[PDB]
Order: sequence, then C-alpha cells, then structure tokens
Amino acid sequence: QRKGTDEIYGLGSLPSAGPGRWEYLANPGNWHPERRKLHEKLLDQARSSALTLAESLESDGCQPTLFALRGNTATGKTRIATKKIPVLAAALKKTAGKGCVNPDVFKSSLAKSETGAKIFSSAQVHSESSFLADRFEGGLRSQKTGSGAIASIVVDKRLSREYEIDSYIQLAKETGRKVELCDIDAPLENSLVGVLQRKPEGEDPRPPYPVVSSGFVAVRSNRMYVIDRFIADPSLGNYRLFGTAEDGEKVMVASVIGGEFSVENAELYEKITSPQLSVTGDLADKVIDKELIDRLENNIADPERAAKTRAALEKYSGKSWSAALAAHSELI
Amino acid sequence: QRKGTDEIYGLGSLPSAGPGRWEYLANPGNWHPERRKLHEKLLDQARSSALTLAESLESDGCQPTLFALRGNTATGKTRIATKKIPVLAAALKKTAGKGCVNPDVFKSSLAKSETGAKIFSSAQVHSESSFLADRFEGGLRSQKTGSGAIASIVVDKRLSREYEIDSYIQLAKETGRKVELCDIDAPLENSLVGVLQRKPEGEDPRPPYPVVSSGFVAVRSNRMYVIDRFIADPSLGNYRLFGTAEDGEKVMVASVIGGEFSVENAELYEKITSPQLSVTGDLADKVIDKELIDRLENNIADPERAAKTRAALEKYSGKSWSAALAAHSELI
Amino acid sequence: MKTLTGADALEFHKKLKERNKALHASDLELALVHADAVGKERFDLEELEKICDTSDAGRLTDAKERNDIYERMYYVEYPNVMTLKEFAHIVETLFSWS
Amino acid sequence: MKTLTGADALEFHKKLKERNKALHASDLELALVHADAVGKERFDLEELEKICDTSDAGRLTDAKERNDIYERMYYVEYPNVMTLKEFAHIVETLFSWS
Repeated sequence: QRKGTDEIYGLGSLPSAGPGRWEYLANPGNWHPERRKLHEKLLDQARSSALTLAESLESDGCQPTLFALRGNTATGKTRIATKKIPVLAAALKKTAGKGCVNPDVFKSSLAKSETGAKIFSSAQVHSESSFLADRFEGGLRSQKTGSGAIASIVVDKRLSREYEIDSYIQLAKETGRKVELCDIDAPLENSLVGVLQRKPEGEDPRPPYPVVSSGFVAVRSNRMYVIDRFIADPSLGNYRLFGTAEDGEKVMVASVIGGEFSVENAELYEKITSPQLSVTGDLADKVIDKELIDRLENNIADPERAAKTRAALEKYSGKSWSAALAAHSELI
Repeated sequence: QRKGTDEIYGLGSLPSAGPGRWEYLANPGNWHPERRKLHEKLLDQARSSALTLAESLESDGCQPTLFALRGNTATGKTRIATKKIPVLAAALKKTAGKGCVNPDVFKSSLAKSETGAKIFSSAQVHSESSFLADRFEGGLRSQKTGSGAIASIVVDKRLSREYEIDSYIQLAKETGRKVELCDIDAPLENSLVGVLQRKPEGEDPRPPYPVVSSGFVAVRSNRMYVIDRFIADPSLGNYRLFGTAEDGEKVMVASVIGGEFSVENAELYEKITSPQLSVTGDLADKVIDKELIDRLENNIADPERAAKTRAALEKYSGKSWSAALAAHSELI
Repeated sequence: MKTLTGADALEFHKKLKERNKALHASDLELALVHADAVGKERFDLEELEKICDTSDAGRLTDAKERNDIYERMYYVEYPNVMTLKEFAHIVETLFSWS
Repeated sequence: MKTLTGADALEFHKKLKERNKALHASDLELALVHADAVGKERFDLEELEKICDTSDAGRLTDAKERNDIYERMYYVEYPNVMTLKEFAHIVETLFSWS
C-alpha cells in the first residue's frame, strides 16, 4: 500500500518534498472537508484527555510540568512511566492512557477512517498523525487548567536528538513548566523482540529494523548531552535514566534530582551511553534460530513474558532480524 | 600440593623472593646431583630435537629464522603453525612436535621425575621448567647447523608484552635471524573452553582463569606494538595475524609481508586489538549452564570438536568459569 | 553496586564523556577509510535532498546538525549502503515511523 | 570482506591505534574513579613486592614498564580486588603458569 493519507485527502496541488508540503498541510483548510472534520474530532478527543490528565496532576499538587519520556521503541517505557512516576500513573489511570503528545496515538483512528476496519497502513497515516500531534501540542503550549495555571503535559516520543531535546526545554522554559524526564534504555535486541511481540490488533507501533537501530544509535549517542542539561541547570527539573539488567529488570543507572547528580550503576552507565558500533557489524542479518530464541529465553524468568517472547520469535524463525521486522511491520 | 621442585631439589639456603632465587638456581651447581642429572638429560633431549628441526628447516632452504608463535592459551596456535607455516610443519613432523622453546615442554618429565607417574603438579614444576627453557634457549642462541649457519629456532610462548617482543627481536638481530611471527587470536571464551577440553593425561597446560584472562588482555593490548615493529622495519621478517570468525574458523586479519602491510579483515582487526573491558565486567562469574553450552555448540559445526567441547563443559556444569578452570587446573 | 556520588560521580561522567567522544570521532574516521576502500559514493547532502526529505517536518533548518546527522548515519550506521540513492530509501523509511 | 591495502591500510591502522589508545587511557581513568569510590587500597608497588615477585624472573628490571603493568592490572583487570594482599596472590598465580 503506497499513497499517504496526506496525498489522498489533501486538496489540490500538493507541494512536493518535505517543508513546503509541511506548511501547506499545516493549514487545516487544505484538506477535504470530511477529513478536516475527522481531524477536529480527534483533536477534541485528545484535548479532553490531556485536560483530564492536567486537572488530575494539579489536584495531586504537581506544579506545571512537561513530563518527557525519552527512549527507543519498545524499551519498556510505559511500564517505567507507570511504576516510577506515581503522580502521572494516577493521572493516566483516569484516561486509560490517553492524552499524551505522540503521533502514534492518532494512527489507529486515521487508519480506520470511521469505516470500522483498518484500511490504511501505519506508514500511510504517519505524516497526517504527525501533523495532528503538532497541532495538538501547539494548542497545549499555553493551555490552562480551571485554576488558570499552565496545564502539565506529557511528551511520549523517542526524543533522541539534541535539537528535539533543546526545543522541548525551550517550550518548558517559555511556558513556566518544569521538565520531569525519565529516560529508558534497553539493548537493541530487546527492542527488536519487543517490536515482534506487538500485535497488529494493538495500537503500539511495529516499525521496521532501520527505525529501531537508528533510534538506538541516536538515543544512546545523545544521552549524555541530555544529562548535561540537567547537571548545568538545577531549576530545569529532574532527570532519571533506567537501564536493563541481564535478567530484563529495569534499574536506576544515573540521575539528576534537585540538582544532585549521582551514578547508581556505573557499569551500565558506561554501556548505555554508547551505541557499541563497529566498522561493519550487522545484527540486521542475524537469523532468528532455536539457539537465539533459547538465548533470549534464558534471561527471561517471568512465565507470561517468556511465552509471549517465544511465540513472537517462532513466528519469524529462520528469518534475519531485518526480514522479521520488515514482515511484521507490513501487517495491518 | 605446595612446595615447588625448585625448593625441594635446590641445595641449601635458597635466596627467597624472585631475582636472587632466579640467579642462584640459574647455576646448575645448586641442585641435588640426581636433579642436576635429570636437567642434563632433558636439555640433551630438547637440544637433539631442536637440531633436528634446524637441519630440516635449512635443508628446505629456510634462512636462519626465529619462528615466534604469539598468542593466548588455547587459541588454536598449534593448528595454525601446522597449516600456515608449511616449512615448519615439515620440520615438526620429524620430531613429533618437540624442539620448541617453551617451559611447558619440560613439565610432564619434571612432574614424573623418572618415577613412572606424575607426582608433582604443573605449578609445582613451573619455576624449574622455566629455568630449563632459559638454559635451553641460551644454548640455542649461537647454535649452528652442520653448514656452520645459525640454527633456526621456534619460540612458542604467549609473547604478550612489549619487553618480551623487544627481547626476541634483539636476539634475532644479534644472531642474524629473521623473525617469522604468526600471531593467533581467539575470543576469551574460546580459550576458556579450550582449556577445559585439555585432558590431564595430555601435556597441554590447564591454567586457572586469571592466567587466561590476564593473557588475553595483555596479548590484545600490545598487539599493535608488535605490528608496528614489522611495519617500521621490513628487514625484520614477516608478521601475520589470524583471528577467529563466528564459526570458529581462523581467518587472516592483518599482515606485514616483505614490508607490505595489509588488513585482510578490518572488522576483526578493530575487534582483536582491544580487550573489550568495562569498569566492573566479570566473565569469571558466568555460570556454565545448558544455554551457555548450547550457545557455544551453535557455532561449532565439526562433530568431533562439538562433542569434545560439550563433554568438557558438562563436566563443570553449574560452576562459574573461574570455578571450572580452578577445578580443572588442580587435576594431576 | 555502590552509588557514585558527589565529586566521584561528576569525575566519572566527565571521563566517560571523553571516552565516548573519542569513540564517536573514531567510528566515523574508520568508516570513512573503509568507504574509500570499497568505493562507496561520497556523501553529498544536496543530492540526497533531491530525492528524500531530511527536514524532520522543517524542524531541522540548520545544515550543520543536518549534514552532521546524515553524513555520520550514512558512513557509520550503513556501511554496506554504497549509494545515496540507496540511502535515500532508508531516510524515507525513518521518517515514515515515530 | 575486501582487503585494505596501501594507504587505506596504513590510515586504518593509524586511526585504530588512536582509538585503542583513548580506550586504554579511559579504562584506567574510569577504574581509578570507581576504586576511589569503593575505598580500594591505593596501588603501591613497593608494598606489593614485599609479598610476591613481580620481576618475571628478573626479565623486568625497569619500574616504568613494571609499575605501569601492575598498577593497570590492579585497577582495570581486577576491580573487585580491594587490597594489595589479595592482588599479590593473583600475581603469584600468574607466574606459576606459562
């Protein structure tokens, strides 16, 4: 499936390229009216969920905050948010997880188009979901609660690169929000198996290999830059980095809290700030075979997790990681 | 078993310590006479084998050469010597492998003491075997063949450190020998399983973990220094580095031949010139379990090798690598 | 393990930054040697831009973070990619997913 | 893979040397931070020598290769060893085997 929904639903002579196109469609008026109405309806839904989050967080005494959950695809970000940000966990409970700024939250809705069934692929809807997340984020920038206080918001994106991290820091500083950043890491292979466990009937994304590997490289290479921002400015907010131990458990690795910097696991810190690259290394070509499945299973003690890992992997046995994720990603 | 054979068979007030002791016993006269006679007999045997090697090598047109086989314990050094140094292979065939400079060649004989059975451990005989190898090497330095040409000799030692490599280069230059150096690498875990496959009834050494890990670190960290010696001086001789691919096959990785430097496998070259250390990493504590045995077996396709690997490992299943090699090493 | 705190934490972080900055520079140096040896097409941002969008929705306006991001990806992450046209398809894929 | 030859080989080797020299220095820097934090006994060659022989049969006469070899081993290779007396037993073991 090829044509993007931006192309399908855009009106008229679409600028080609990237920027040009981006600006043109950033105007809600350049869409067919039914599509414009669907946009409005999704943004109203997202907005209502984000306000529910913000009123929960303020009622629990949280000053205006940008909670930023950094880290690569399928690293266990949601589980860390839930367990290690108790105020936000309480809020997300009220919205069943909705309300965060993240293009992927729009994809299931755009891919169904109120038709009752998914008829576009994730890639086909991505540009449009990105335009909606940007509009959603723009309307939250100065959004207030019933007390007149700036609303707290949650940015759930990879946040790998310096330009992105700088942009969100600037947004926070311009709107008087603290930044509460939890940065979550897992080894690249853990993200790959995490992606193959995600089911097409779920709403979690299933990207192909290059997305996950290039995401890994970018998140690890730029990590210490993000930590340096907190080390340099105690007033910015707090930073915690969680990494994955050999048995799959998340552990605290480094933190800057109330200005105080500490390294809770120096071995992991050494490891997870580097992409562990070589001149020709290729995990993309590694074939999923019995021993790889057993090698991953050997470090997974929880029965439900182990069974789901195993079944996802067996489905692509004999394929390279690159072939397995490419096939997995192509499912609707 | 504790007391060294140097202590047992040395005469009188033995200097304590290292040097002092070393000089004292370097004198053949400070040994009990039976022990002195055993020394003489072993050196005569070694000498006769080394001369057989040298007359073979000269008859096959080899100019006076110091063949140096560098690399950590149980990396597959003997197999590379045999297959990749055809002139030396032809010579070693005539002596059944005897004649090289290496303390370990004396250990089985010193540990039996002409008694008919091994009654001292390898560690108990090591100092004395080292004194014999030094005496053997000293007598070979200016040893000539029947043509009056300096004899070719083979130095089969780890040769990890700059001081050692410099000493052998100096010996070669002082006696008009070329240096033909083959440097052989395998991953540390391959050396560890290689050691557990060595049987006590064999004569190959079975050292404990620290020897193999510290050997690995030293051989990898100093490798490029050895290569630089050949790059800088084309007249010194030739250098070839063999590394281990994922399937256990040895492959050429870098070489300096006739002055020409080439990198035949740049990925392996990047890898095998570094010890891959971290601030707290510990392979020594890794436990030999089913999956580790299967993980090693998955990359071994040859039936005889795979079966011997497996049986050696199962013997120590449940133990850490450090406990497994310590127990293996303690066998006589 | 024991938590590093205060000056030990700061000195660990400072030394680790230096290590990873050496590694960062080295990875690209060695990749460029390799690329020369195998005749990989020289990285040219303008040509790449003619055939894919590298802007991140106009979020990347600079060419110093932009050239630096893509040229490094091209050489370090994708050593077996020989041409910008191949690389273009990779960049397009990256921007089809969050 | 394709063999690097001539100037490409030499430039790969030169860049790799720089990488591994950075790694070499870094490993010891980071180990020394860690050792300070956990209160590992400060490395002292003279004291170690009172309780084991570090000479390699008098083959190591220098103290610049000698201090450099053992202090680095002590900190980098044996981070969980807290005392020179423990380390001594390790050095003795090393010199009991080829």
